[PDB]
Amino acid sequence: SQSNRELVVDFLSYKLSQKGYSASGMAAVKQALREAGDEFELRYRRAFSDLTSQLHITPGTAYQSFEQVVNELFRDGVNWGRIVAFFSFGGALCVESVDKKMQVLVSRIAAWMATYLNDHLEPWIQENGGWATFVELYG
Ligand SMILES: O=C(Nc1nc2ccccc2s1)c1cccc2c1CN(c1ccc(-c3cnn(Cc4ccncc4)c3)c(C(=O)O)n1)CC2
Repeated sequence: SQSNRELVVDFLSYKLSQKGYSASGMAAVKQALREAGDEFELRYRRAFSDLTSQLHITPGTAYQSFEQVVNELFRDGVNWGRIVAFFSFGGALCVESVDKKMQVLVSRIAAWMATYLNDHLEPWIQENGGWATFVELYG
């Protein structure tokens, strides 16, 4: 969806700027997701397997290789915290890509995240009250 594409670009731009990199609507959802991603990274991430160690992105990486790694994140179903983890993971892949002088990968990871949201997460998001419900719970 257009709104999910906008949330992805917003979150990735926020994370790249936060990590010392140049980063060239639904304001309440964007702010709640930016803050939840920060809280996820500070307080919950280290408990889980580091998914960046399973996906080494290069200009030869296919969407379906990213899809398989992200499927591990949702192995036991979807919840708001695992969706935040997903955005945080995309953020980390972007920062790594810019670090290794592979700027082309930032827009590819953004497209991959939008595809993954469309294919696997949007039905759950709608069923669970939409991004407006995410804001009531975590905003
Ligand atoms: O995420 C993973 N690895 C990553 N590596 C990197 C590397 C770089 C950057 C980012 C990442 S993420 C991972 C890997 C393998 C398996 C699994 C996970 C994540 N899991 C999670 C993730 C969050 C919650 C949860 C649920 N609620 N919360 C709290 C809340 C809610 C809203 N916002 C923030 C925190 C938190 C739960 C859970 O308990 O169900 N499980 C599910 C199983």
